[PDB]
Parts: sequence; structure tokens; C-alpha cells
Amino acid sequence: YDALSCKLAAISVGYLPSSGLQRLSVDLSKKYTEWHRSYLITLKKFSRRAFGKVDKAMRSSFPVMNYGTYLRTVGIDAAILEFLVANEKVQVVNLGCGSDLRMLPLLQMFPHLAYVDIDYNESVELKNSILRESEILRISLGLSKEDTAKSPFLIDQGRYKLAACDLNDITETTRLLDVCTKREIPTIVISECLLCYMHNNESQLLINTIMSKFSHGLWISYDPIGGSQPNDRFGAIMQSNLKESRNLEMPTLMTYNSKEKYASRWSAAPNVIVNDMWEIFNAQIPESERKRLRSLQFLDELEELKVMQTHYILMKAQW
Repeated sequence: YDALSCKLAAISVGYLPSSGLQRLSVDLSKKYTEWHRSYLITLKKFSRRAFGKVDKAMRSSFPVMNYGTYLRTVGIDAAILEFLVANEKVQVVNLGCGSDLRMLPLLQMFPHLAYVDIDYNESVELKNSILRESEILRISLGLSKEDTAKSPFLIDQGRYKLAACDLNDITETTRLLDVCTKREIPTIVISECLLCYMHNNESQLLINTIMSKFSHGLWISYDPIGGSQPNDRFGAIMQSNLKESRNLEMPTLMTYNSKEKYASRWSAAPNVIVNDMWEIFNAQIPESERKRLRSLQFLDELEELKVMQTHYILMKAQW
């Protein structure tokens, strides 16, 4: 599990939590680490294979990757937190949520936040198993150990829902949203490395339909881009590598190969901001953080980080 292993490595080294950017208290900073660590331990209980993959990935993590993971996490978190502070009563829809645990601090931090995690069936089933099995995670969500909830939810517990959905099926997705969100509540939609795996029709229809479901909101999307400069082999190498290692495809990676082309998918939104992660590193990350991260590992090859991070974007679309 790429994202989880990246997260846990960054946490292990100490990149995360970043209490300032993630706006975490002393106790939530501690919990942030504990929750993730428990997630890993509990994953191990449920899958030797997944645990092994994560373990191996974590041990071989390198500084450039860890900076990537840091930037991704604090970039999204900073966007989320700005909007949450401005909008006391809000709903977050995390599309393709995977092992993301941001609901744990956020639900605590924001008493009137409702959060919906949506992913494909197998993913949400494993997440539900893990959240319910781990005592610390169960307790943070006020869950029972045995699978209480009723279809269409695996968890439907206070202000958190966890639901299976085929996000390539937009009728299913809209009907699901109908029963767990309200049109008139400010909505954050999160798609972190979700749309990169979708064909353009599905991702465009998902974008259009979901934005149209909510009077006002913020869509935060994070994804790779193929690269716009001539003879940039990033997309080709990624598309190649995905095809052998994961059998997966990124159908629109070369279509949306610049941050501008990527952001244009949200052009129905009046306010669209897009940055590559290198820009975020240089403009959004305080000197104190840059210094702190330099204390952790040797980033000997800053150009390599730049090359990688200029192929990841954080798109914020508001309406």
C-alpha cells in the first residue's frame, strides 16, 4: 500500500506530524503518531501480505520520498484547515479514502464537522476491520468492535461514515451522497491520487456531478502530472512502472500534464488555485519547518526532489 507505507515512513522519521501546519495540539500530535502506528500493527493482524509490503516500503524509504509525503500531507491539510476554520458546520467527503486517518484529528478538532470516507468495497472493508479492531482507533471514533452499521455504511457513527462505492459509477455515488450529505452544508471534497487512476469521462462526470450537489464548497485534489516541458519522460516512466508493478493505469496523466491543464477540469468553479508541490515547498513551508526537516535526514539531492515535486499538484477549487 504505497500511500500508507509513505505515510508511516514519514511519521517514523519524524517529518509528520507537523503540529504547526497540521494545527495539531500536543495531545493530537501524539495521537497522530499513535493512531498511525496502531493502524500498521492492526494491518499486520489482518494481512501478512499487506503488512510485508508496507514494512518493506518503509525500510527502503528515502529522503526525497519522505519530503514528497510531507508536502502532500501538509499541503492538503493546510487547505482543509483554512476552510474548516472559516466554516464551522461543514462536511468532508474523502473520495478514495484508502487508509487516510485525517478524520481522527479533524472530527476532534471541529465539533460540527461531518466526515464521509468513500472507497471501493475491499478497501473500505479492510479499513473498517482495522478501525474496529484497534482499541485506540475504535475509541477515537466511539466505535464498537463488532460491525454495527447497516448498508450502505460500514461505519455510521456520530459524525463519521465509512461507505463502499464504485466511484466510477456516478449514479451510485450520487445516491450514496444523497443519504450522507446535505446540499446546503459547505462541503470539502478530497481526491488524493484518486482521479489519476480514472478515465477522463468518469473523473469529469464525478467532478461535475459532485460540485453540482453542494451549494458551496472546496475541492482539494492531489495527483501526479505527466509534465509539460519537452522530453519530459516522467509520465512515460510512471505509466510504464505502474503497468508492470501494479498493472494499473493513469489514463489522463499525459492529458493533464501541466498544472494549468489539470486545474481546468474544475473550470465550472469560480475560484481555482493550483500549485505544484515544489512551489508549495518554497512558498508555503515556513523556514522553521525547512530547518526542522533538514535536522531529520540528509537530502543530498535537492534537484531530484524538485524534479519529482514539480510533477505533483495540489488543486483547490472553491464555489
